[PDB]
Amino acid sequence: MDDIYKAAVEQLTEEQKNEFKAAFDIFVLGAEDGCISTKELGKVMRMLGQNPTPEELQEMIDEVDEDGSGTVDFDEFLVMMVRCMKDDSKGKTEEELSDLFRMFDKNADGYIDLEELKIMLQATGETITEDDIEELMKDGDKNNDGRIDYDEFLEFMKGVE
Ligand SMILES: [Ca+2]
Ligand SMILES: [Ca+2]
Ligand SMILES: [Ca+2]
Repeated sequence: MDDIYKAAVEQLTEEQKNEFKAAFDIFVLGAEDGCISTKELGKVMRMLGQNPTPEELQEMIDEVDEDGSGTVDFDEFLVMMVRCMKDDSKGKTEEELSDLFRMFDKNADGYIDLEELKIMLQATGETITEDDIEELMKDGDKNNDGRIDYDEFLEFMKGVE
């Protein structure tokens, strides 16, 4: 990978720059020149949704910083917001298909039934009839409990339609 930390920095968009300039201008509150030591960076972590300690950020600055002064800069800072993917609990593949569950379920009954499936068919431009709905729960259902569920739609989305 041609520079994984400097790539995002050197490749900054003008839209995210106007947002970092303000967020970065607050992290330097109390400092002298306009940077962040460790306690000032604690506010940067709280933004995502975490309250780490100022002692754990110090060891993280020497790995991102490229000078050796013991402080973060407008450049070494953006690097910290690049190594963390945009997903703390989510992931991919099996996590990307779970999104269909929302549009598939309507009242959180498990997944879809004879009345809920009518919405998943209307979203598709394909022509749907009454025989296509009764067939959806036929092979689409493995337990035949009356509706479907994430465990069933998992294989149903393996290229069936
Ligand atoms: Ca530095
Ligand atoms: Ca439902
Ligand atoms: Ca079932």
